[PDB]
Formats: sequence, C-alpha cells, structure tokens
Amino acid sequence: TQPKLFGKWNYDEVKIQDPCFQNYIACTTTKSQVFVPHTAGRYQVKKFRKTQCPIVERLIGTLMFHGRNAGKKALCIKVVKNAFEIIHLVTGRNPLEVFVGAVQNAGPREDSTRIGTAGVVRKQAVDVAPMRRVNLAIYFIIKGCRESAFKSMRSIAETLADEIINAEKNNTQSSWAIRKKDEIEKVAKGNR
Amino acid sequence: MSFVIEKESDFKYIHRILNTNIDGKRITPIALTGIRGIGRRFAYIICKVLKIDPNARAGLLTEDQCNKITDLIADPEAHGIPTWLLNRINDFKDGKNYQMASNTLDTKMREDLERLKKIKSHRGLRHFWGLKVRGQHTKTSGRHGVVCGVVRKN
Amino acid sequence: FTFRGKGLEELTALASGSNSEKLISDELAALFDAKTRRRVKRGISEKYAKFVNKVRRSKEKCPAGEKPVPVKTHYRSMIVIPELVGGIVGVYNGKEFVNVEVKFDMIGKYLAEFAMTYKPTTHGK
Amino acid sequence: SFFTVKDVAAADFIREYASHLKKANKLSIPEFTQWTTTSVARELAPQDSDWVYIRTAALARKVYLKPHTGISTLKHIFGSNKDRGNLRNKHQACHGKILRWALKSLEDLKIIRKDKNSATKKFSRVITKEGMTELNRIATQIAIKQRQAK
Amino acid sequence: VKKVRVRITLTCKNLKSVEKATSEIVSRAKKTEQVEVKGPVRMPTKTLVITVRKSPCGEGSKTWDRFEMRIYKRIIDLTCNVPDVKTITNFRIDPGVEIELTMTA
Amino acid sequence: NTEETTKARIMDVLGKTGSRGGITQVRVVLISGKEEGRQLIRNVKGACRVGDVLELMECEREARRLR
Amino acid sequence: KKGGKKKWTKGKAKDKVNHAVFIEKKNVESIINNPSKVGKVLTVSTVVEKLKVNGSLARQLMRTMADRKLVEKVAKNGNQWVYSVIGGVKEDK
Amino acid sequence: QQKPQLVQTFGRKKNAVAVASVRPGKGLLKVNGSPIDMINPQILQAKIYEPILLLGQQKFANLDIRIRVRGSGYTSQVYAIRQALSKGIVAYHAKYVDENSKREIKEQLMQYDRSLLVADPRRMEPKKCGGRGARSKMQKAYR
RNA sequence: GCUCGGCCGCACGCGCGUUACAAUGACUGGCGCAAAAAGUAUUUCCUGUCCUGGGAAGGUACGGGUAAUCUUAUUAAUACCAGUCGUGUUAGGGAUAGUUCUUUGGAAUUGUGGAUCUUGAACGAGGAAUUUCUAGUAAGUGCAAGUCAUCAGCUUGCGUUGAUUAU
Ligand SMILES: [Mg+2]
Ligand SMILES: [Mg+2]
Ligand SMILES: [Mg+2]
Ligand SMILES: [Mg+2]
Ligand SMILES: [Mg+2]
Ligand SMILES: [Mg+2]
Ligand SMILES: [Mg+2]
Ligand SMILES: [Mg+2]
Ligand SMILES: [Mg+2]
Ligand SMILES: [Mg+2]
Ligand SMILES: [Mg+2]
Repeated sequence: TQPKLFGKWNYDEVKIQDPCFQNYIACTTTKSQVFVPHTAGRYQVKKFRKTQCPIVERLIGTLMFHGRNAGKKALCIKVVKNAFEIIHLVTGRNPLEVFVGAVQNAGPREDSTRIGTAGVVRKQAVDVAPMRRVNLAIYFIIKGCRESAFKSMRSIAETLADEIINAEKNNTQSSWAIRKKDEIEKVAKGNR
Repeated sequence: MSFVIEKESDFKYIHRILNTNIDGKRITPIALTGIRGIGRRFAYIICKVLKIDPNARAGLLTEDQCNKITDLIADPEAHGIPTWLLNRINDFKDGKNYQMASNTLDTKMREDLERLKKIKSHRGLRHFWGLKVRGQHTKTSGRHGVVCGVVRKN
Repeated sequence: FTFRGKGLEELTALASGSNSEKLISDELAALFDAKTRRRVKRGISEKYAKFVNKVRRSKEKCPAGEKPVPVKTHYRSMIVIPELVGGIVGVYNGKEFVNVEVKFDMIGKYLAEFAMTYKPTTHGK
Repeated sequence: SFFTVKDVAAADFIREYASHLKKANKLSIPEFTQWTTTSVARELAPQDSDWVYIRTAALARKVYLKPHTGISTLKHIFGSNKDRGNLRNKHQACHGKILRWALKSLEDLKIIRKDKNSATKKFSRVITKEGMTELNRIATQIAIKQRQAK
Repeated sequence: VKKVRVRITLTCKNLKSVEKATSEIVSRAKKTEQVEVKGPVRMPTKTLVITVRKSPCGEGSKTWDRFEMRIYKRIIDLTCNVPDVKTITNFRIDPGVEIELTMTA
Repeated sequence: NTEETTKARIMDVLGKTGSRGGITQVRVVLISGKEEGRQLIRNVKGACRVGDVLELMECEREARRLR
Repeated sequence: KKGGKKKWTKGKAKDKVNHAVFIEKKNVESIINNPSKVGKVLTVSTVVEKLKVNGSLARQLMRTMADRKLVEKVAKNGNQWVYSVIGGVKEDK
Repeated sequence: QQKPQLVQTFGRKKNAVAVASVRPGKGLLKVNGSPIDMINPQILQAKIYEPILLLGQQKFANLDIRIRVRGSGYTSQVYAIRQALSKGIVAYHAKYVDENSKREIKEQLMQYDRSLLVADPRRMEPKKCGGRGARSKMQKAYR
C-alpha cells in the first residue's frame, strides 16, 4: 500500500505539469514516497545528487540554517510537519500539492551577472537554471519565515505555513519570497 | 484560571510594597522580583510560607497578603526560613540575621563601604576609587568606565 | 553616639578566657568567616604569637600621650586579633613598612588588607 | 494477558505510580523538601509540588531495571547540565539528600532491598518479590488501558 | 597426573618480536604430549600518545609532533607440569619482551 | 503580469563564460506556442545538464562568444 | 509607563497591543463558545491575534474548549498548538 | 551438540551497532529489550517500520525478531536497528528458505532504500593541530 | 638561598577567543543512546557500594584495580514527551557587588576553585573592513588528555546531532 507523508498525505496526490521541474524534484519517485523526511541520505556527493532528495528533506535542511539556534534536523522535521497540518487546515489541500506549487513559483527565471570592468559595475541578461531555480525558491521561502518569525509569538510552523500558501498564489504582497522573485527579474530585466 | 468577576475593581493593577516597590500585573512570585531584595526563587519561597497561589496572577492578593510579605521580610526567620536563604547573615559582629529590604539594603551597603572607607582596606579603598575588586584584570576590562561596583536598576 | 561591633571587652574575656591558650580561642572561632576559621582550625604559626606580645608591650608602656611604639612585621597573612586593636603596627608591603592604627573594625580581616602593595595608576601622555 | 514495565513508556508509568503513592500516602514528604531546594544547582525551584513522589516514583522504575545502581550514580543518571555563565556548560551531579531518602522509603515500603551478597556493591538497592509485583500491576493496568484505546 | 594451568603473558613495545614468541610458543607447545594450549589470545593494543610542540622556542607557526608507542599484550594458557613449561620457554626471544607466568591447578 | 514565457530546452552545453567562471553558455531548442524549433544560444547561470527545460522571458536574444 | 533604556529609536512605531491576563464573568462563557471567531486553525498565536489574550491564558481557553468537546487537537509541541474547531467554522454573528 | 533455528544479523551506522536475532514465531519486535513503540525519537520510529511495511505484515507475522542496540546516537542507532531488521529478514530466507525468496526481498529493499542492507560507510574525521577543529583554523589577520 | 612584593598595575590603541541579544527560545520535570582518552610504594592514583549534610562537601562503614579483568560496557550534552512563562532589555543575558558555607595549600586577603540568597550592567543581531570553510566537512553539542596542590574562558584529541551552495 501507498506510504502517505507524515502518515496522512498521499504523494500521488500531485503531479508535475511543467516539464522543467520533472527531474528536478522528488514527489515523482517510488523511492521518494517517504513517511519521514529524515533519510540521513548521502546526497550532495556526486555533482547533482541533490536532485534525488525528497523535496521536503530539502526544506527541512534549508530550514535549520541559522547558526547557534540551528544544526538539529530532529526539531526541524517538526516545524515542517506542524506547518503542513496548518496549511491543510486552511486550504485543506494535499499540502505537498501546495508546497510544490510554491517551489515552482518562488524560483526567479532571470538574474543579472555582475561583470565589472575597471571600476564600472555592468550586468547582463542571464537565464536561471532549473536546479538553481528550485534551490533559490526554497532558500527564499524559508529565508523570509525567519524575517517576521523573530521577536514574534508567531511560530515558524506558522510563519512558514503562511508563507508556502501565498508563495503558491504569487501574492506579491504576502511573500518576502516572491517579492525578490519579482524584483530580481525586474532589476535583472533592467540590467539586461 | 483568570475568571475575574468585577473587572476594574475586583483587581488591583498596582500594589504598594516596601516604599517605592510598585508591582506589575502578570504573575505573583515574579512580580515580587522588582523588590530590591527578592528574586526569581525567593518569591517562590514566600508563596509557600503564606500558602499564597503562585501560578495565580499578580495583585489578586489583598493588603493582608501585602502585609504578610512586609513583615515576612522584617523577621523572616520567625516564619521559619533556614538561616541560609537570607541575603544578609551575621552583620557588624553582633546583629544576628536580616533579609536585605528594598530600602534597608541600599543603606546597609552605604554603611559597609563606609565601614571600609574609614578602615582603608584594599578592597575598601578599591570601591572608593571606583574599580572592580576581585575581577583584577584592568588592561582590557571595562573601559570607558562601564558599570563599576554595586548595581542599581533604573 | 557610636558603638562597636560585638563589645570590645566581651572579646578580651572571650579571647583571654579561662583557656587563653592558642591566640584564637575556639570562642573567637564562632565569630570569623569560613576562610579564617579554616586557617586557625588548620595550622596557625607560633611566630604569630610572639608578634602578638610585641604589640602588648607597645600598648601599655606607652603613656596616655597616645604615642605607640610601632611594631614591624612581614606577617601580612595575620588576621587581626581582638587584643590587637589600638596598636600601630608597621607592615611591610614591598618597599617599606606601613604604619596602621588598628581600629575595632579591622578584626577578622587580614592584616595585609591595609598595607597597600602597589600604587594604583594616575595618568597622562 | 499480562505486561511488564518494559512494555510501557515509563514517562507514562511514573505518571501513574506517582499517584499510587499519593492516595496511599505511604510516605512522608521530608523537611528540607517542601523547604524549596531544587535538585543539584539550577535556577528555579521545581514547579509541580509532588516532585517528591515523581522522583521516587521513577526511582523505582530505575531500580527495577538497573539493580545495584548506586546513590552517586543515580545522582548522575538523572541527567543535568549547568549554565555556569561565561564558562561553558559542564555536566552536573544531583542531590544526595532527597535521593538517599527515597531509597530508604522505598525499602520501608518493601519494594527496595539491600543486597548483602555481591561483595562489590554490598547494600545496593534491588527490587523485591513483593516490591516488583506491585509494579507490573500498575504497568499491566496501564498496558491494558492502552490496548483499550480502541 | 599433577596438572598445572600455566598463564603465559607477553607484553612488548613492538609487534615484530612479540608475534614471534607467541607464534613459536604455541608451535612448540602443541608438539609436546603433556600439552594442552588455549589459543594465543591478543588483548587490545594499548597506545600511549604524546603530542609535542616541535620547535624549542615558541616561534613560527604551530607545529605538532604526534609520537606513539604501541604495546601489544598476548596471552597464552597451558595445561602442563612444572618442567613442561621450562621446556617450552627455551627459545631465543628478542630483547624488550616481558614474559610473566602464573601457575594454578 | 502578462508575460510571453516560451519554454525551451537545452540542445548542447557549449562552454563556460564570464570570468566569474560560473556562467554557462548553451544552445537551445524551443517548444512553445509562438514559434517552436527556433534555436538560440543563451547564457545560463547555475546547475544545467543536456536536455533540461528553461523558461525564456525574451526570445529575442542569443549573445555569444567562444574564445 | 516606559523607562526602558536606548530602545526607542528610528524605525517601527508599533504600539504593542495590550493583551490582558483577566476575563470578566460577563464575557467568560460567551467567548469560550465562540471558537469560529479566530480563523479556521487555532494556535497559541491565532488565539492572541483575535482576542488580545496572551498564550498562557489562551491555552486554558483552548484546553477549556478542548474539554467542552468543542475543539480537537491536531498536534501539540513546545509552542506549536494546532487545534481544529469540530464541525467547521460556521459562526458569523 | 545443539543447533537452534536462528539467524544472526547486524546493522551499523557511525558506531551504531544492531544485534538482530531472528527465530520463527508470531511476530515479536524487541529492541534492546522492549517494543518498537518506545524508541526515543517517536519520530524516527517510522524509519524502522519502513522495512516491515515495505515487505508486508506477512513475513513479520510469522517470525519473532529480537534486537539489541547500543550504538552511538539516538538517530544512528535507529538506522542500525533498521539495517539489522532488513538484513535479518533477508538472512533468514537464505539458510531457512528458498534462495530465490531471498533475492526477492533483497531487491525489494534495495529498490526502496540501500541503508537497510548497505552500510553507511562514513565515520567521523579526526581533527588537526592546524586549528580549532577538523578542518577549521585559528583566524588569520593579514592587512 | 630566605622573607615579602611583581609580572594580573590603568586614560587608552591592537589580536586570538568565551557568553549573548531569546520562542527554530528560557525554566521545571521525564527519558537505559556515545567516543576517546587516562589511573597508586602504606590511606598518598581512578574511585564503585554505603552513611551524614539543603548544599558544595564530608565520613571512613563495605570494596575492586598498579587493568579488555576495577572506576565501565556505564554518569555526556545537543535531541525527544509533558508542563510553566508569553514579547514584556521581562531576564533572554548574565558582567559588577554583598554578607554566609565549603574544599586545595604553611599562606589565598591584590576574590585559587566550588555552594547559597540577593544585586542584575552593555546587548535588541553589530559601520569601513575582514577569517576560515565543500561532507559525517561548516555549525552546535558535550567528554577527555596536557598544564595541575588547587585554577580553564587556551591547546591536543573524542564522539553525538547534522545542512545551504558549489564540483
Ligand atoms: Mg532538562
Ligand atoms: Mg525547547
Ligand atoms: Mg567521597
Ligand atoms: Mg573516569
Ligand atoms: Mg517566568
Ligand atoms: Mg547566580
Ligand atoms: Mg573577600
Ligand atoms: Mg568567580
Ligand atoms: Mg567546543
Ligand atoms: Mg586531574
Ligand atoms: Mg584538566
């Protein structure tokens, strides 16, 4: 039988419509269908292993990233589970089919390469890769959570939850994530 | 819980204790901490002596509860409290025990440094000039005259 | 209208009590801080006793003309004894001897606590 | 059927035995106890008032598993870290007063026993026939209640 | 038959030599008729570590010498009489190789 | 926000450029509504293999160099 | 009311909503029965969000409702309390 | 002479050592002498059941598997307790069943996860006097 | 050689670091997970069991080891479950300081270290700059060993938890 996520979230409840992300994500594999986002896997070894990482394992990783406070996946797996419960209680959708969308949206499609010649700082038009795109997307999403999450009674599992939602919506006023997603392209569309 | 009945009056936002000790409305033990003499754990002790509710908010205690504390501090040893939980123990070669009050404490010190100012002991002289006594290292330590000795909140 | 710690006399009877043997009778013991009690209850020296008597003669022989004979010592480790009050002992610090008038307050405290061992810093450049 | 403590998360069991000693109040909360004195060297005094019962409560669970364990060891085995402030945290030993009492009391209760055989730890505490039976009952009672959560 | 359980202990600063005694002690004991030998057992190799700051005067970067002295202890058990042992100990064992013996019944 | 995101995939990974030694130059093939098939030589940044798919927000480009 | 040191300073002028630690008997019941007021999901935060009630207080209000078979717990951790108002939030005054 | 009907399989992960004994019975799961339901990280508990489910209540129901683990860290042990199960279920079928049934389960697990049969090679890496840690070093002011 | 001072003296200027600004947290309680090191001539070294103290620490009541045999196959801490606090320089943080008690040492006063109750400062994530760092690696987290009578915020090692980005 099908191993649901956290015990209650069918993986086959999602599909990657765009071809871009098809190989640069995890929902799709048999091996990916995990109960727990903890694999102590050995990704990050070859030069593209990162791929085969169950999308959420990646989220958890990028999540335990602030110095002193972090470095302990144990907990982070939690902050992500609660956040999924919370995302569900609002749109009652398969929260992976949410987080997933968000991942696809929050990734800038264009960036500018700083190429300076003798003091002058010029830039060019650059198209952002897929692996890079997803990486940026998650990094971004989480990046923001902490932003508000600080001296706030709002919790990461809440901040994050509230983020993954709007990040899927493209709501440019409710996602520190998509703000840059747009600006980076905009500024980049200027330098180009 | 916090199932108050007569809001604005069935409660007292600020209580008066030992002179300038005004109290905050949150939790009782902790509220006590503002008193220059009681702290994190001493407050908790107090509530076990006066059988007063700890978990319960602050200010849900009448003047009886207030005096229970003013005198509890005047001769603490009387209600019990082992000699070793007190702030002051065996003073000036005679005075047995006390419990450094918000105002008592302030002057007790003014008298001991005075006790030493006249004596002219190293540790004594140190306080006068204004320099750590035990913390010894002066090279890098507290520069731009940071907080010397004896500290008062403001 | 000023008084003294625990009664300067009670102690002269407390120290020179029935058994005025060891400079610090177990009586005075109850009075001192743990560190001091530690030392005496541990192993205090005898030299500290002949130094004692040296102040003794200085306190009496001197007329009420309040001119005490300064007693010199390196025993900066000595903890002022009750009967040691009133005399002016010269204590070495590093350079010379320091003359200090012993007040009732400096008892139980180390005799060294008054012989400044270094001149703190003045400044300019 | 039947179940032993090894079949019940004791974090759950102690929450049970702590009380079996309450209703029965076979004990007698010593003096220094209520007298506020958190275990070891920490910040605030415990919060739950029956900590006295809980401590022993588990102490039984501990001895039922590690027979012959000692005072200074349980003292460690409880698990404590110390914020010395600037100096990093060092591991800390517990309190020998509350601890040694609890063993004496559990012995008066006919649950603990002082072995006078093993020449290594002569007089270490161990479960007793009557003593350990009492435990499995609490355990099985809890065990059966867990299986009862249809 | 006055059987005495003999304990052969061998401790040595280097493996080269201690392995020869061990290897040959057994080689020799198996070949006697009044003999019963418990295989040569190798205790855990103890290592004494000494880390030292190279240079004498504390100048130049940090240089550390990690010096080691390994001590291998091998233990052999024997079923024999008192003469039997002195018969098998008649080797030509290297220097610095301590051999201790325990006799029980 | 009405963009003309034509999806194109990687035909051949040319070389690396921008002395920032991190940018990659790639030959593309398109698959979208507008045209399709048209081949371009665009400049990527980031992890990219042969055959991936990249959303170009401007088909009128194709800077290039190979020395 | 404010004696704090070198804290004021260019930036946010956000008045800290005055949460309360007391609830009058005139509102006690009325509020407990009205869970559908604090959004669909109820966490230590949301509760404070709509009612000006600090977590510590909010919890009891949660456990209370949890007790009155009115609310169900989703997950309970350190500071993460996930509660669902049984039946569905269908209260609009 | 004797000869119990038993299998001895082990799992390991950065010092974590899993002693797994498999004898035929009615589906017992002992870990250090207790039921899986009580492992420390209530979370990772699932990790251990992954093999069980991945195969089917079938194989688990027929046998009694007792494991003892005294590895290093909470997480690691779990990985070994995991690896022992997987190795044992397979190890059982080798000498006590058709060598073909073993191949089925082996690929079965291998396909889902290698950490059940393979051994997480990496260990810790020793420090160096070059600095404060294994690869970090004392600051270096240049200017 | 001896007695007593000093190298720690303070307006300040540099350089390693330690702790932290807190709810991805603090405090109370519960929870058999580790590695590597060490250890005596009689009591003098590791110290288990037991007794006494609120506590640090005592006693000598019963004991093993000059070591895969004894301190130990365990006494780590982060982590995990429960509970209290609930944005509040609050105490997060713990500097400074005041009696008391305890251990090392003839001696600690220019606080050896440790315990207790108070006191409770800057700090609200840090300018110009600038250092290491690609995997069981960074980081966090404790444990050892050197020094050592007593003193680690240093050093040399050890393990647990464990990732972003590159190739
Ligand atoms: Mg704890
Ligand atoms: Mg926590
Ligand atoms: Mg002892
Ligand atoms: Mg040891
Ligand atoms: Mg509090
Ligand atoms: Mg303190
Ligand atoms: Mg002093
Ligand atoms: Mg100190
Ligand atoms: Mg460290
Ligand atoms: Mg030592
Ligand atoms: Mg040391």
